[PDB]
Amino acid sequence: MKYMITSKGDEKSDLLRLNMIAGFGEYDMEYDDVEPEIVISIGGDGTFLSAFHQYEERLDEIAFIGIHTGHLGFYADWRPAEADKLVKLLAKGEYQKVSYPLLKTTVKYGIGKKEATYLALNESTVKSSGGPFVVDVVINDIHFERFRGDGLCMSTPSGTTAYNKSLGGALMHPSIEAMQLTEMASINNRVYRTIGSPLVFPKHHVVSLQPVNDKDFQISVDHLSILHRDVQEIRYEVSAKKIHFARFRSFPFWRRVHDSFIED
Amino acid sequence: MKYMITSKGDEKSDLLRLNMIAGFGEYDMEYDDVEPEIVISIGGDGTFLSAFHQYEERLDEIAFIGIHTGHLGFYADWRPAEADKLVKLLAKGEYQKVSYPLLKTTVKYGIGKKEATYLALNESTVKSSGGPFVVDVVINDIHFERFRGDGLCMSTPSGTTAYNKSLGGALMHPSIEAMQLTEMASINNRVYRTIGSPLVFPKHHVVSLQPVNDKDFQISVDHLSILHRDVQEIRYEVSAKKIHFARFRSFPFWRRVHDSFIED
Amino acid sequence: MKYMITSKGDEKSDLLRLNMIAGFGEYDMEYDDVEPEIVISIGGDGTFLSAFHQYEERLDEIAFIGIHTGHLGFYADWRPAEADKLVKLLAKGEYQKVSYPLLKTTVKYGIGKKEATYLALNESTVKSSGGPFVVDVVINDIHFERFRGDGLCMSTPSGTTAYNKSLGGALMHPSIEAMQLTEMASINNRVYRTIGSPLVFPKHHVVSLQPVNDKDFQISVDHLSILHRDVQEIRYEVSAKKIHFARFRSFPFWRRVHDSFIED
Amino acid sequence: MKYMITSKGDEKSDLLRLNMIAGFGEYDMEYDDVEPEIVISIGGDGTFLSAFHQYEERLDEIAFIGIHTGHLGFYADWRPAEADKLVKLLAKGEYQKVSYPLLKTTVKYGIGKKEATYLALNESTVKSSGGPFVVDVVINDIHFERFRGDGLCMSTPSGTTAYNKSLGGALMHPSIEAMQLTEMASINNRVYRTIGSPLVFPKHHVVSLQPVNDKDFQISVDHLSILHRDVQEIRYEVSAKKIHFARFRSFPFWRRVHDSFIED
Ligand SMILES: Nc1ncnc2c1ncn2[C@@H]1O[C@H](CSSC[C@H]2O[C@@H](n3cnc4c(N)ncnc43)[C@H](O)[C@@H]2O)[C@@H](O)[C@H]1O
Ligand SMILES: Nc1ncnc2c1ncn2[C@@H]1O[C@H](CSSC[C@H]2O[C@@H](n3cnc4c(N)ncnc43)[C@H](O)[C@@H]2O)[C@@H](O)[C@H]1O
Ligand SMILES: Nc1ncnc2c1ncn2[C@@H]1O[C@H](CSSC[C@H]2O[C@@H](n3cnc4c(N)ncnc43)[C@H](O)[C@@H]2O)[C@@H](O)[C@H]1O
Ligand SMILES: Nc1ncnc2c1ncn2[C@@H]1O[C@H](CSSC[C@H]2O[C@@H](n3cnc4c(N)ncnc43)[C@H](O)[C@@H]2O)[C@@H](O)[C@H]1O
Repeated sequence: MKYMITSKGDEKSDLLRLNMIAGFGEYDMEYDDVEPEIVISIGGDGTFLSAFHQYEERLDEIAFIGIHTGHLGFYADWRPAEADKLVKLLAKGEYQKVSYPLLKTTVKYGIGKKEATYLALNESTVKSSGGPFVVDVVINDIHFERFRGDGLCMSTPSGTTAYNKSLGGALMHPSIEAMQLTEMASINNRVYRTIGSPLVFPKHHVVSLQPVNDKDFQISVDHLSILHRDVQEIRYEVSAKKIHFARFRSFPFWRRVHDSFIED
Repeated sequence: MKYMITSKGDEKSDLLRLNMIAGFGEYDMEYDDVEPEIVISIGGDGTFLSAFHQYEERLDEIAFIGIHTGHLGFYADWRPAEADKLVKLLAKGEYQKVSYPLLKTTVKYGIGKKEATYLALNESTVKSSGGPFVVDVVINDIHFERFRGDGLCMSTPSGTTAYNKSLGGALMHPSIEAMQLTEMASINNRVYRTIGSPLVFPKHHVVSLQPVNDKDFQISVDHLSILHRDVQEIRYEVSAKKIHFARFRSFPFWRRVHDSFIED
Repeated sequence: MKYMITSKGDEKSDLLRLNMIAGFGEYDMEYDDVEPEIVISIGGDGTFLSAFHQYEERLDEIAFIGIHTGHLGFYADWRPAEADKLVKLLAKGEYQKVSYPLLKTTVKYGIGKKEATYLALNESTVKSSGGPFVVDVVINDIHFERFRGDGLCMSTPSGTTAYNKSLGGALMHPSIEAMQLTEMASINNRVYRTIGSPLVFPKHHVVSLQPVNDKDFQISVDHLSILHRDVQEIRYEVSAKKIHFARFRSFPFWRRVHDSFIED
Repeated sequence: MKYMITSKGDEKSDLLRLNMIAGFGEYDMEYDDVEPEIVISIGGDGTFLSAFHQYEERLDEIAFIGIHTGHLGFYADWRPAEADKLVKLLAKGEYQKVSYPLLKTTVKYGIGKKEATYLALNESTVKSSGGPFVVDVVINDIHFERFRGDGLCMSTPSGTTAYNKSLGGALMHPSIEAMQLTEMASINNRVYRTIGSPLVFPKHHVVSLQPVNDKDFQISVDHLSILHRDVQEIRYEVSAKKIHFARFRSFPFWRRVHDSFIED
C-alpha cells in the first residue's frame, strides 16, 4: 500500500517519521506523497489539519491516521511509543475505516467571481475586514435574522470540540451528519435581535450569509484565513465528501472528549 | 375518520371546539376519544403536551394537530380564525404526515422496582429532592463525568426551543434523530469538573445517570414532575417511537423558530 | 480574649479542635461560645457558613477565622498543619481585621406577617414552590422586568465565586460594596423578555421581587432553605452589617480565586 | 457659558444643531469649540464617543449632553423634539452634574516606546494581529492565568451595556468605581485553563497583560482601533479622571437599561 508521512518538523516528529519509514521498509508498503492511500500525520491537530488540506482532492482514496507529540490529539489516535505497533498493524491491513462529515463553504463574488469553494474539517468562520460585522442569515431561502456582532462560526461534528466549544456550541457525535452555527459576541437590544443559541442543521439545509453594507469579509477555513473582497454571498452546507480514518482499536468519541476536557 | 378534540378549557377554546365538532358533523368524521386517528388540540403547547400524553400508547395510529389560542404555538400549526379551513382540509384528507423524534426515560429502583419508563416530547430533567445534586454520567457504559450542580436536562429536537434553550442548549432541526443533554448551574473548580457544553447524542447511544449519595430525585417528563425514591439508575435514549403531525401546508421549523423568537 | 471553635465533626476536625483548645490553655484566652470575640471554624466552607449564622447577632464583636480540612476553603485562610502557628499568632494579637459586605433579605407576607429578615454571606435565592416561577423585578421602585424561568440569585461579593459563578455571574472583589443578581434558566422569546445579563447593584439600591401569581416561594439564604407562603414581597439590599475576618498574613482575594479555580 | 455642538452630519442632525445655535444666540452663551464648558452631541452613541475623545484633555472643565437621532442613546438624555426645552434649561443653568468612571489603558513597548496612554468611556479590547492570541494575565503583580482565545475586553461601568454585555459580562451601576474584564472565546481543556467568568476590579487594582509569543496586538479604545507592534505590557486601571454629564431631570441608569433592552 502507498503511504506518506507529514511531520510537525521538530526533532521529535522528524526522527519518529524516519523510524516509521525504516519500519515500513520491511513490508510492502511504498512511500508515495503524490497518490498515497494512507496519510500519517505526526505532530498535533494543526499538523493533521495541514495533512487533510494537502490531500483534499483525494479524500475518497485516503485513510488518515494521527500520532500526537502533544498533549492534545483529537485527530490522534496514537502516542509516539506506539509507533512500532502502528507500523505493524498498518502493514497487515488490520483496520476498519471510520468516516466523519465535512463542511462545504461557497464564496460568491460580484463581477467575476467565482464561486470559491472550500472544504473544512473543523470549521469556517466569517468576520468583518474591520468593520462592524452585519449580515443577513438566510436558511433554505427564508430570511432568519439580521446578525450584528463579531462574526459567525460554522462547525462540523468533529469541529464542535474546537472553536465551536469556546463560543458556547454543543458537542455533537460525528456519526450525525450536520453542521452547527454559533455566534461571536452578538448584539441584542430593543432594536437588534439574534437567536442567541447555537443552531444545528441537517444535511441538505443551506445557510447563506448576505452582506448588508460592507461586502469585505475575513473568512477562515480551519487554519487558513483569507480576506475576500466584493462578496455577494457566503454559503454553507454539509459536504457530500467525508474524511476517512484508519482504526485499529476502539477509542470512542465520548472517551476522546473525556480524555481531552475532563481528565487523562 | 375518527377524531377527538382537547380544549384548554377557557371560553375561547371550548366554543372553538364546539364549532369544529359541528363542522365535522357535516362530514364523515366520527368523534371518538378512545381510539381516535386524529387528535386536535386547542390551547397552547401545554394543552398539546397533555393531548400527547393522553394518547402515548397509540402514537403509531394518531396524527396530531394544534390550534393556538396564544401567543406561542410551537406545536401549533393553526390560528383560531383558520379553524373552518382546517375542518374542511382534514375531512378531505388533504395532508402529508411529519414525524418528530421522542425521548425514552427509564428509571430503575432498588428492591423492586421497576423500571418505570416514560416518553417525552420536550424533555426529561433530573434534580435532587433538595439535596445537593451529584450524579455520575455514564455514556455507553464509559464513565464520562461526575456532575455536581442543580440538575440535568435531556431534550428532544423539538424540545430544544424550550427548557433546553434557556439552559444554553443548541436548537436542532427535528429531522435529526438525537437527544441533547444540558447542565443546570454546574460547579467547576480545581477539584470538580464537568464538560460545561451541551452534548448531542445520536440514536442508540445510551446516557445513564447513577447516584453518588443520595438516591432520591425529582424527575420531570414534560409537564409531569415526580419524586422518585431509592433510584439506582436513570437511563436516556432516543425512542424507537415517534410523534406524527398532520400537515397541510409548508411551515418550516426554522420559520417557526423565527416567528417565535425573532419577530412575527 | 474569649474564643470558640466549631468543628465539622469528623475525627480530623475534632482532634484539631481539641489540640487548639489545649494550645490556647497555655495563654489567656478563655473558651466562651456565648460571647466569643474570635470564632474559629474547622472544616469546609459549610462549617464556616454555620459558624457565621450561629453568631449573626454578634457580627460587630467577632473576628472569624477558618481552617480547611478540604480541599476548598474560600473562607479558610489556614491548613491543619499550621494550627499551632495560628494558636501562637492569635494569642499574641498579631492580626489586622478585614471586612466583607453582606446581603440583607426581607420577606414580607400577607395578613401577618412579617417581615422576616435574613443575612447572607454567600447568597439568597428564590425559586417557586414548584410551580412556574414568575416575578416582577422592581429596582428602586421602577418596574424593570417580568422574570420567568427557574429562579433568581442575589450574591454578595465573596459569594460571587459560589452559586453566582455557576449561573454565569461576574467575580467581584470584596472591597466593592455591592450585590449581584443572576438569572436561573430565563425564558426569552418574542413575548417574554428578561435582561439576560447579571446585574450589579451598589449600596442603597433596593431590588424587590413581587409575585405575579403564585405567592409561594422556596427561599434560600446560604445553606438554609425555607418554603415561604403568602409572600407579598422579597426585598434585597446591601446590609449595613459586615463580617470581620482576622488576618494574619497576605492572601489576596485574586490569589484565593487563582488557587481555587486555576491551580494550586 | 461657552459651548459647542458636534453633529452626526446627516440632514436631521445638522439642522437641529443650527436651530440650537440660533436658540443659544438669544442667551449668553458663546459658541467656542476650543475651550467649551458644555459639549452637546447630536447623533448616536458613536457621535457622543467622538465628542468625548475630541475633548479628553479638558474633561475636568466640561459637562457633556447627548441628543439622540436614533433609536439607541445610552449617552443621550434627549430626543430631538426636546431641543428647545434643552436650550432653555441649559441657558438658565438649571442642572446638577453626574460623573461616571473611566478606564486608563497604558501600552508599554520595547526599545522606545512609550508608554502610550489611552482613556476609554466604554472599553478597551485586545486581540492578536492574527495570530493565535496568548497572554499572561497579572493582577496586582500576581500571575493569575495564561489566557488563550480570541481576546479580552476591559469595560467601564457605563461600558457594561456595550461590548461587555455581548461577551456575557455583568451590567454595573456607574456609581461603582470599577472596571470589568471579559473573555472572548477562551480555550478551556485539560491543559489550558482560564477563569471563564467576568472579573470586576475596584479602583487601584492593576491588571497587566504580558505577551507570551507574539508581541503584536490589535488594541481598541472605544471606536479607535490600532495595531501596536513590539508590546511588552498592556496595563489597565480605573482612571483618576471622570466624565461629567449635565442633568436636568431624573433618568436613572436602570430605567435607561430597561428602555434600551426590555421595552420603550
Ligand atoms: N477538533 C478539535 N477539537 C479540539 N481541539 C482542537 C481541534 N482541532 C484543533 N484543536 C486545537 O486547536 C489548537 C490550535 S489548531 S490551529 C486551527 C484551529 O484553531 C481553532 N481555534 C481558533 N480560535 C479558537 C478559539 N478561540 N477557541 C478554540 N479554538 C480556536 C479552530 O478550531 C481552528 O480549526 C490546538 O490546541 C489544537 O489541539
Ligand atoms: N417545544 C417548545 N418550544 C418552545 N416553547 C415551548 C415548547 N413547549 C412548550 N413551550 C412553552 O413553555 C411554556 C409552558 S409549557 S409547561 C411544560 C414545559 O415548560 C418548559 N419549561 C420549564 N421550565 C422552563 C424554563 N426555565 N425555561 C424554558 N422552558 C421551561 C419545559 O420545556 C416543559 O416541557 C409556554 O410558554 C409554552 O409555549
Ligand atoms: N464563597 C464560596 N466560593 C466558592 N465556593 C464556595 C463558597 N462557599 C461555599 N462554597 C462551596 O460550596 C460547596 C457546598 S457549601 S453549602 C451552601 C452553598 O452551596 C452553594 N451552591 C448551591 N448550589 C450551587 C450550585 N449549583 N453551584 C455552585 N454553588 C452552589 C451556595 O453558594 C451555598 O451558599 C462546597 O464545595 C464549598 O466549598
Ligand atoms: N454604552 C453603550 N451601551 C450600549 N450600547 C452602546 C454603548 N455605546 C455604544 N453603544 C452602541 O454600539 C453601537 C456602535 S458604537 S461604535 C464603538 C462601540 O461599539 C461597541 N461594540 C463593538 N463590537 C461590539 C459587539 N460585538 N457587541 C456589542 N458592542 C460592540 C463597543 O462598545 C464600542 O465602544 C451602536 O448601536 C451604539 O448604540
